[PDB]
Amino acid sequence: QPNMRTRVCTVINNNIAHEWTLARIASELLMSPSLLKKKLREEETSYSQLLTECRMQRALQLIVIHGFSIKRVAVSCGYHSVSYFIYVFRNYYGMTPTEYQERS
Repeated sequence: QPNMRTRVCTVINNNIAHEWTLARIASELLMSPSLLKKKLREEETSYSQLLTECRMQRALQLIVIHGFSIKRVAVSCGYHSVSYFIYVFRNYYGMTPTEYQERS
């Protein structure tokens, strides 16, 4: 009995870089987009929040590998824009990907 946010994170983590939208996650779950939006909202989240969170979680795993540039990490997490990826990582972790890469 996994709740709805868990099932969505499971879909997303199967292919993190994928262009996930509400409809595409919903089709995987055999649900209407409207129902999926509804169930996620009852748990105070959206597909896009869950997407981001999944992507930040994956970013931690890749940033530590030798010579994987910040640029490479972003692309592997599905970001087309390194500035934007940096912005969302800094919001999520309190520091830039570069800072994080230098502590580890």
